[PDB]
Formats: sequence, C-alpha cells, structure tokens
Amino acid sequence: MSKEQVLKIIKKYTREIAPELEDSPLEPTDSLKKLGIDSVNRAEIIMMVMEDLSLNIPRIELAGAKNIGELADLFAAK
Amino acid sequence: QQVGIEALSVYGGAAQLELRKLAQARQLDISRFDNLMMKEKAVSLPYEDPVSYAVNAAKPIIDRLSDADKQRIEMVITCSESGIDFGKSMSTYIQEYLGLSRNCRMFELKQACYSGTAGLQMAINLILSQTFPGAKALVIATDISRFLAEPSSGAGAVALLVSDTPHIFQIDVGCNGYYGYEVMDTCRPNPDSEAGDADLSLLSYLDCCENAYRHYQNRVEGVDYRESFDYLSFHTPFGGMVKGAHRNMMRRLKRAKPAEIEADFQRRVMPGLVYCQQVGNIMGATLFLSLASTIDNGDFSTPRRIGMFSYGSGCCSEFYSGVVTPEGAAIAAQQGISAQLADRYSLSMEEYEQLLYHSSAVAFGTRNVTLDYQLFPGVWKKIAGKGRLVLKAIKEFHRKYEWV
Repeated sequence: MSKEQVLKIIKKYTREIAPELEDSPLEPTDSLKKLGIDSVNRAEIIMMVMEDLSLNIPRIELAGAKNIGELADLFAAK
Repeated sequence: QQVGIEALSVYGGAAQLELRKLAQARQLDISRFDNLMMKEKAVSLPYEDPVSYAVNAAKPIIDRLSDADKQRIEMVITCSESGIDFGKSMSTYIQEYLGLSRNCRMFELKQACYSGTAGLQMAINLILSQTFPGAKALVIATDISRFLAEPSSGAGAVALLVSDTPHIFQIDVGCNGYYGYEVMDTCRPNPDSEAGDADLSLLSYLDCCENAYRHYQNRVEGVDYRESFDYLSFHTPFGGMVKGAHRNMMRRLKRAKPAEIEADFQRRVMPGLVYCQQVGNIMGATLFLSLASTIDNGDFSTPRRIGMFSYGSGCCSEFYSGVVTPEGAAIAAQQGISAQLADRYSLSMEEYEQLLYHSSAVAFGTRNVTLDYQLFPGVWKKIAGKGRLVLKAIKEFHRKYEWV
C-alpha cells in the first residue's frame, strides 16, 4: 500500500513484460519508454499493476508518469 | 425493420510506403514495426485530397445503381478530420462529381475517428425514421495524413450506401453502446498537424472499449463477448494495439488464459487487420475498412455476426453489431479490394521524402495552385486510364477535379 511497495510491483511486471531487464538494475529515475518498452506494453504493465492491487478505476488516471517512480506515486495515491 | 449497408467500397490510395523502408532509413530495427503489426501505409499525392479520395471510394457504388436508385440518395455525409474549409462541407463537391440529385441533404461530421460511425448511425436513423421511405444515404469517411504519428498515419476512404435493403451488412437495430468524455489524448488544433499523448490515447481507447461494450451488454440481454460475435472489427490505429485491447477484453470479460486469447485473436480479429496493415490508420474510415477486411478474409459460409468498436480521440466511442450473409460476402468480394491494394505504386524512400516536401503546395488554406501530374511519372502511369478523380487545381479557393 506504499510507494516503495508499489514500485516493487511495477518492477516485477516490467521484467515480466520485458524479460531482458530481468537482471537489470531499475531506478525510480528510469522511464519505461527509455528502457525502452513500447506503448502497448507500457499500458500492459499498468493494467497488470492495477489488477495486482485490484484497483478498479479508469486507466487514464495512471497516464502522465515520466518514470516508474512517478508512476509508483500515482498508484500509491489511489 | 431492415436497415444497414447496401454497398461498401474502398479507396486505399494510388501509392504506398513499405514501413520496412522507413525503419531502415531511420536506423530502427524492422522488428519494432513488425511488433506493432504495421506493414505498409497508403500515401496521398499532392494532386489528391479528401474529396478525390471520397469520390474514388464512392464511384463504384454509384456506377452500379440504376438512375432511379441514384436519385434516391437524399443524404450525403462526409466524415472526416481532414476538412478543407471551416464551413463548406466536402459533401457538396462529392455530390457534384458523382452527379447526385440536388434534392439531397449535405454536410460533414467531425469527432476524430468516431466520425464514420456517427455518420453511419445518422444514416441508419434516417431509414428507420421512415420520414422518406425509399431514400438512401451515402456516408463516406475520408481522411489523409498531410505532413509538412508518421509511420502509422495513412490515407484512405470508405463509402457506405445505407438503405432498407442491406445486402452487405444488416444492422442489429438498437444494439448500441456508447461512451465519451472530454480528454486531451489527441487533437488537431492546427491545420496539417496533430498533438497528443500516445499513452493517454491508448489508455482512453481501452477504457472506452470496455465501457462502450458494457453499455451495449446492458442493452442487449444475454450477449457474450466470445459467443455472440463470430468476428470483431475495431478502429485500428495499428494492429498491435487492437491485439492489446482484445486481450484486455478477453481477460476481463471471460477470464481467458493467454493461449486461448491468442487463438481467439487469430480467429476473430486478424481477418479485419489484413487490409488495415496495408493502408495504416485512415482515421474515421479505419473501422469500415476493418469491416470490409473481416468480410473478405473471414469465413461466411453461414451468416455471421460482427461486433464493431469505434473510437475517436477527444473522445467518444461506440460498440455496435450486425450480420453478414454468404450472399453479402460474395457481393463484397466482387469489389476486388485486395487486388486494388496490391496494384498501388510502391514508393522508394527518396520518393516518399520528395512527396512530403511537395505536399506543402496544397496545405490547408491554399488559394491558388496548379498541380503537376508528372511529379512522379511512374505513379501517374498507375492512375491514368483507370477512371480516378484527381485534384487538378485550386482557383480562388475553388477546388477543381478531373477524371483521368
């Protein structure tokens, strides 16, 4: 239910969607885009995290995060 | 009552660019466009515009009507986000060059890529209103991507004749769900331009895809997202995104496992993507192209129901449905869409880039221009003698077209 807790869930699905990042160090400063994961898969990660936290809100409320840290915050606030 | 699409015809351009050439020229690996299921995009010449696209899409329909049936067309709706005037609808030019009756309502409809569906629904309601029994409507979605976003944005038009004898697509009357709200996902706040956010646009599409369908489900008792639809056609900015939307729907509505989702994707969704991959995103016409593609590439040995999802940035969306019979599928096949698409000129990268540079001479607001048809002689060789409309000139803002 906290930022760092959520940020761990985000890293899991990211590695799971993009397997070559499995051993890669992931900072709160990292952008899924620069990592570089395409838009369909960024959305896919977001929806996996939403369902992980069973968080049933519009998906557009998770848009606008410039890195996975900012996305952790965004999730934390819901 | 009976209502739907009596006839459907497509124009997917005279030229196209193979996206592999674009990837190579931009140092990207091919696998990214392959990943997103993009193959080719149709590309508009400077002597083509949304009007000429619309006329060329609609011409085969009109050519097959008797004089009497042609005069029964009493509404022309042009559905576009590539308009040429703040007030004059493209429908006036279309009526002129197809020779339609002067006793005809004419206007143009805008709501990004939802425009086509909105036009179709208004046409359906004209027929169902029974205000003028026997009246037909001609609905043409036409769009061009005039750059002065890029790999996915094509050019094309799809013309629908709508009547009470729906030989091609029989509408499920009242089976409609819709959903919209104001959102800045993509917009076109300047001519020959587009602004927005890829991610927000995708997430909004997915929200609408779920909510519009839920509204349909609430209205249509006992529908099942797998069992009630033999095929599904979607507004398709690119195939990979439709695959993601369908995956999300199957996961949520049916709790399907990944392997079964992928099998279901190949069976019900891939047929509609075939022509989409050959033209790119054609905006409001793209869902109609997917319907045409589903019809030509799917199995219609018995009647089938097709689910349709329309989305337009800004945004608004609709899920609706209809039935195609074996006879309707055979009529659609006589259109030869696949052969038309394969016969287009295949642009080199040098040509494509020259083409972009030259498209400036016909930007929005152009007052006078005289087109050089010999910009690309080999492209002209593919247009001449086929009975295509082209843009010849603009004179004091008046657009002049020519059959060639």
